[PDB]
Amino acid sequence: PTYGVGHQPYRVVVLSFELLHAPATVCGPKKSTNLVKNKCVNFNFNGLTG
Amino acid sequence: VIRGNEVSQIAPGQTGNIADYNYKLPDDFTGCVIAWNSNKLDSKPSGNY
Amino acid sequence: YAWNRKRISNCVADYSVIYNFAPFFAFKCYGVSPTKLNDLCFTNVYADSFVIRGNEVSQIAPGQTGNIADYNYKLPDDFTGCVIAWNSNKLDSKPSGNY
Repeated sequence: PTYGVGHQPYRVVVLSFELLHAPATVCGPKKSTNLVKNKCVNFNFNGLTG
Repeated sequence: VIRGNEVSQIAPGQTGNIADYNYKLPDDFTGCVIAWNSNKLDSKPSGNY
Repeated sequence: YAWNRKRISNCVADYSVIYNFAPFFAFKCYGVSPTKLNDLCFTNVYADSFVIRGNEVSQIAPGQTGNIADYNYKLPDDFTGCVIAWNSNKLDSKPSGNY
């Protein structure tokens, strides 16, 4: 504890996110919505938009 | 847990001691890096070994 | 206002021993990578040393304006090398005032 600020210990937590084409398992607090078809509208299908 | 001189070594495409022999990150790494001081938990007057 | 200059020439320079000598935050180098210094090599090396306060640390940079950059110490616009700075409140401070 008597060392300088450049030699002090540091706790490092590294988080890695697997962004691939696999189906998702980790998704946060966002509610779902009933679907709609045969009319042009914004869709959030599988996270991908359009 | 690493010292204060190796905080910048945890980065994609980095060269050093921790980045070469201890912990190497990929070049296309996505994610977040969290670092904070822990001098009140990881330091001892007799020597934390 | 009276910073020294040390000529460094004909030396086998290992730049990994600097991290074991001073407890600094960042090994700030402008025109070269700090970790790449072992491979490439140059002709002449200079070393400077001075003590400033915390408000004017950022003025030690190419193309900077301030009290130190105008009247004390000015860096060239095409500077390459490394600038090393660290806090020294445990050595350069006195309870009666360091004058």
